[PDB]
Amino acid sequence: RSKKSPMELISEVPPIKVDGRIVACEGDTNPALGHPIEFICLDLNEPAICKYCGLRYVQDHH
Amino acid sequence: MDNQFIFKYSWETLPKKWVKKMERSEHGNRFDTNTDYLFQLLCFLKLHTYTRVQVLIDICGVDYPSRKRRFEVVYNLLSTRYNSRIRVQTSADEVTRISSVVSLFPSAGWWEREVWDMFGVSFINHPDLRRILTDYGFEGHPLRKDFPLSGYVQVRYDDPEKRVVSEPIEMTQEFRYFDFASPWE
Amino acid sequence: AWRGSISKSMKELRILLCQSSPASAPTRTFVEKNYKDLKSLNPKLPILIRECSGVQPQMWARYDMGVERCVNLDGLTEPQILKALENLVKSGA
Amino acid sequence: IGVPPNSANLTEARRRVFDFFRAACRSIPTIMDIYNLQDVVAPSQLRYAISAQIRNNAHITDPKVIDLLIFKGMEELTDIVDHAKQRHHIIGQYVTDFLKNFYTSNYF
Amino acid sequence: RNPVGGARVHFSNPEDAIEVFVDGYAVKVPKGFTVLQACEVAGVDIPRFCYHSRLSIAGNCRMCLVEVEKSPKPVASCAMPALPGMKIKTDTPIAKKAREGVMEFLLMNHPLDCPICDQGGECDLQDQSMAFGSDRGRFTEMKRSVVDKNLGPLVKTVMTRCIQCTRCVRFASEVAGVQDLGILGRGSGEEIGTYVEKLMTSELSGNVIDICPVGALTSKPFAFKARNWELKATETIDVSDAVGSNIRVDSRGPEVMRIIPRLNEDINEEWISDKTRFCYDGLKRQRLSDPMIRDSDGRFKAVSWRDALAVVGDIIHQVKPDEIVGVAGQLSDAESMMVLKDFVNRMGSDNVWCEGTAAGVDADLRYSYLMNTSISGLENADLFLLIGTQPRVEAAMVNARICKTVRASNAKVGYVGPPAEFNYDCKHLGTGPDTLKEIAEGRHPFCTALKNAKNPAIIVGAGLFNRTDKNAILSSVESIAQANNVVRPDWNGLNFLLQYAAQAAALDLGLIQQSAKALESAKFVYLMGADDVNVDKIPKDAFVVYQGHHGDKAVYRANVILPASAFTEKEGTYENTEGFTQQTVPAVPTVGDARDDWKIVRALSEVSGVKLPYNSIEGVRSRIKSVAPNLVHTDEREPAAFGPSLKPECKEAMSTTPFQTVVENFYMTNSITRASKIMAQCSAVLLK
Amino acid sequence: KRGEIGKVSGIPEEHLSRKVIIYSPARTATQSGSGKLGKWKINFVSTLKWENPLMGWTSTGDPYANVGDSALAFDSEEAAKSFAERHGWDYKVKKPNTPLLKVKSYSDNFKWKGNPQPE
Ligand SMILES: CCCCCCCCCCCC(=O)SCCNC(=O)CCNC(=O)[C@H](O)C(C)(C)COP(=O)(O)O
Ligand code: SF4
Ligand code: SF4
Ligand code: FES
Ligand SMILES: [Zn+2]
Repeated sequence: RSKKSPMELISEVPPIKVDGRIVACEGDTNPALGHPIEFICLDLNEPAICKYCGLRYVQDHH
Repeated sequence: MDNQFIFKYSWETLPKKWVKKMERSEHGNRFDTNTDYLFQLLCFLKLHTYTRVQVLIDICGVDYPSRKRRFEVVYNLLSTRYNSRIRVQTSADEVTRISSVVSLFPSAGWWEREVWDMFGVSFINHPDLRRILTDYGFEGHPLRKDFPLSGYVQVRYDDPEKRVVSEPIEMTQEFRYFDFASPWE
Repeated sequence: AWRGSISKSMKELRILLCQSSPASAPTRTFVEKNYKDLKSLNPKLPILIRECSGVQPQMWARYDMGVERCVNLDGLTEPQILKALENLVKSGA
Repeated sequence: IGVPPNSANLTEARRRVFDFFRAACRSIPTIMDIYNLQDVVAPSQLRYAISAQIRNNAHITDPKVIDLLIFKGMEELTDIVDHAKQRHHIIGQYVTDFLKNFYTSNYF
Repeated sequence: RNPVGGARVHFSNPEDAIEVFVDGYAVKVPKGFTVLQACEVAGVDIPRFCYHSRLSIAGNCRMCLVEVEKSPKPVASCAMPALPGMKIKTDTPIAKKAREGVMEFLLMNHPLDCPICDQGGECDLQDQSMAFGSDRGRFTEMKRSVVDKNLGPLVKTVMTRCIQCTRCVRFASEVAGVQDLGILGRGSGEEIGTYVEKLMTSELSGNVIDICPVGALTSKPFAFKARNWELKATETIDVSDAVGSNIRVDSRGPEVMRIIPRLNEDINEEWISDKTRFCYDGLKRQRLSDPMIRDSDGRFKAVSWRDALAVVGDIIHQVKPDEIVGVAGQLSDAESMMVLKDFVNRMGSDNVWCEGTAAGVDADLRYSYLMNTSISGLENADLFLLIGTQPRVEAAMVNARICKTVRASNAKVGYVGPPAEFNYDCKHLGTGPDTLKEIAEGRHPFCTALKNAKNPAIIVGAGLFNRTDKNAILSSVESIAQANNVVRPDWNGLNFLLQYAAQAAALDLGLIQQSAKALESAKFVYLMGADDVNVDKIPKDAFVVYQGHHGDKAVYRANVILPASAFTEKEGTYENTEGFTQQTVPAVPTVGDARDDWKIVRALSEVSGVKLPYNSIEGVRSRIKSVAPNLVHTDEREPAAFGPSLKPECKEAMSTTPFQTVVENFYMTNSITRASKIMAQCSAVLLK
Repeated sequence: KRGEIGKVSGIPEEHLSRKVIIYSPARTATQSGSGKLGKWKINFVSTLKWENPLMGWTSTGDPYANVGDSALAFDSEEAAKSFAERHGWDYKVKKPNTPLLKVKSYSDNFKWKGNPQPE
């Protein structure tokens, strides 16, 4: 499919569940083939969006 | 011969009035002389027994649009016998004519012609001094800091007259100059 | 007499004078003591004073159609400046 | 032959101007019959054109500037003599207002 | 050596000049001048992160460390005061390893978001890291992170990339005058924020964008639009207000990307207002590009310049020699106003004035409408008597000087007028001219405070000139000035504050309204950028011709419309409140088929059948020399010549109505900001 | 005045009458370093830059679009003035604005703030 631009296609990916105050996002599973690592403090109840990938991380606890 | 040996001997042997400015470093021995003593200095360096500079590498030219003597022609020389490299440079001007060295090194004719082509520095008693690199009818000297990179005129084919014609330049996309220079330097 | 009948003769009387005033000092002495008395009896008349340190002492006037009749007062005296204003007003009428 | 050294005084500059103009004239028929143009332009008006071009720089005072201008003149003349300049380049090269500028563009 | 950056050292005491050895080269500096400044004098540039020359000195970030021979520990050069006979050492292994050690700590917790940082190409952190830093990098463990909290529609914040240099906090506490930003927490993990939902609601609140070194605080309208290297820097002035702050327009092609303040120690002092900074958006919004003709049915149809000019020149002949009123605009260089004045005068009419409070202003002696005290000279004042001016919304960069003087010298302010919010403690004496009459009498302690205070300043706003008793109020304030002796040969206290860029130059050229009955019975109205003058006063049958670059309200009721050029693509001169004349540079090309104001007016004049002596921009400037010669001298700080004793008596009673504000929305004053998208949404949540 | 070098430069004659501005660019506000100061440049006003109606590229027809920025930098005001005078351009020098160093002390943060007198 190609009618879905990345704008409305990245929003359909459910937010990641992770424990802890911060999470490290690297993009690809291989660090060298992803983006520079991006530690994000996911303390707000809204999911924290990685600035490079656009992936959203939310805190499972609390 | 050793680089410092050329320094000492040449500075001692040379007439004192010829060399205005002279420099010693690992980059290269430099003799900055006046515009009128250049021919005599080159002749001395060509014929002297200890300093036998037989081949002229090239005649350079640097434009400094911030000093009275705007241009600076650089003569790179090489002594094949003694395995040394000396560099002689002088200062020029838009209208000042500097003596040629074609009599000493016949290969310098094309370099002098291209220096005249690029910087507009005339050479005294140079046989057949004319533009060598730029096209026919070219206006302006491209290597000056004043000359725009894209030039002043274009080239295209015009159908009403079955020939290739010239117009003032009309760039489809301007040259984007990126200013990367930063402080703390 | 003539002082009152200036508004109906011209408009926008300009006077220029230097700050240091090597030669504008007579003009400054004229304008300082002959402005309040003039404007008091001459209401609704713009008498502009522009200094621009480093300028010659002109004296301009604009009539009904915008014609302009500058009078140079570089080397005049205060009574002579007043008479220059005289002949400037009368030329307008 | 080689490039002349320089001109110390303005008399030598005027002499060089006259020599350049004379040489350009002695070279006027060869450029008339090498570009294959006989009736389109008479040789007379090219003389007036050259005279006007020379008189254009009448306000120059420095002898060195005069010398370099004359050298450029010989360079252009020699380029024209050879079959190197493009066809009919020479004839094209050698031949209120406020409202007019306002109606066209802001940069006049 | 020469001082770095051309900095000028002012020796207020020639006798006191301690001599120090910065690196073996002895230099002389006065008392004070902390070790950093001594090195600045001697041409040595020292790294700095927390030290701003405009704010209070703080000692954190430990980056400007140097070595002093008589010091065990490396000293903070930005804080340690100079002492006579110091042997400072900058290029020393101690003073170097200090810098790499400190910057390693700075970079150990910095995020790796350089490619997406809006300050990538001009970040002090990376530019100094390349020079004064170690390339290896040792930290390997997990970094920290801070969540981003929204504040303001025009300040995009990413507090992850924030070195705690507290520069923004000091700026907000000292220069801005509103205390909303602070540092919260303790130890590794301290945050900086408002701690609540509030946003930075300040007039000069956008200066935190530049003052913050790292990309923690960046402008939201300029989010990811362009990089610094692909921006042509043009140095112009501002026309949004009458302060004339120096700016630096940055453009990528035919559009303006951002406006950056330019240093000017006498006008704005490295700061600019938000209205000045974010008005660049309006220059690409709805603009007039082609001449238009009003149709029979009310439709607008674009025509050539010849057609519209022919129509205007035909209609202008039909009217009387009078009733040819022409109104200039608040955004109009001096040349254009002069050309308009000459054109109208040669038509036999003299109904020309300036847009906004020019009904009867004398404009007569150059001090009755000028800021006689220099803007930089307000720092020597010991008392301010703000009279109906409210100089927080009319002149944003004069309130900065007032607050700087109040907080530094601890002066007193006696604001009189409508209720307002101030960045500083102000004593509201009253709301109307009755308070002025009381001040001339002394029925309050403020009269004694003013009498016992030397070097006092009386600032009178331009709003008072709209009142019918302009002469009575001016006479009252002049009597207050004379009785209290605020004007002296060595110090001129009384000064007036204008509100429009094209107002001081308009009054200098001598174009003043003579009759209050104009714009009522006058048919031919030449609206030259006057976008806010009440159009209801113009009669229905007038044939109003509008000349402007933005059309908001006058465009609807306008007949034939001539598009104009904004201030970013012209060259003409603008004047300051203090009489400073400065020019503008054509940064970007004109949009559409538009010409300069003066060119259009001269073309209309030539079409109408009258000839002017000038046909080029140089000719107009020569003409100006005969009407207001000070407008052709750019770099001249000419003071006022005459005192206020030349004014005739005004015996009429003053009034009974209290003062009224002139500007309601600070973010919508001119057509440029009124048509801007960023300014509109800024004036929605930041109003209160 | 004295456009002889301009005459012999060979550049199109119509470009010899251009008005130019000579100034020293000021330090940028976004940075605190002063390593880009003291150098003078000639500013040809290359205002006209339209947009290519195929891809949005910025076209130009002014030969001096970026000469004064990419190259042609002078170490002093006198050199730039002499250069513009030699090439016969109607220059207009703009003097730069320099910061004024003032006595600033750390102790000024902590003032007695007077005496709590009744007011
Ligand atoms: C087909 C043609 C081939 C060649 C084409 C070349 C066309 C351009 C020719 C070269 C253009 C130049 O500027 S090269 C020659 C430039 N030389 C000068 O301009 C001299 C300055 N003028 C004077 O000395 C006197 O005024 C003078 C007018 C001579 C007499 O007037 P008087 O005696 O009262 O003094
Ligand atoms: S603030 Fe500077 S160092 Fe930090 S990410 Fe942005 S450009 Fe890089
Ligand atoms: S937000 Fe900016 S100015 Fe404030 S402390 Fe952080 S880096 Fe410094
Ligand atoms: S810059 Fe001086 S300690 Fe931070
Ligand atoms: Zn990611």
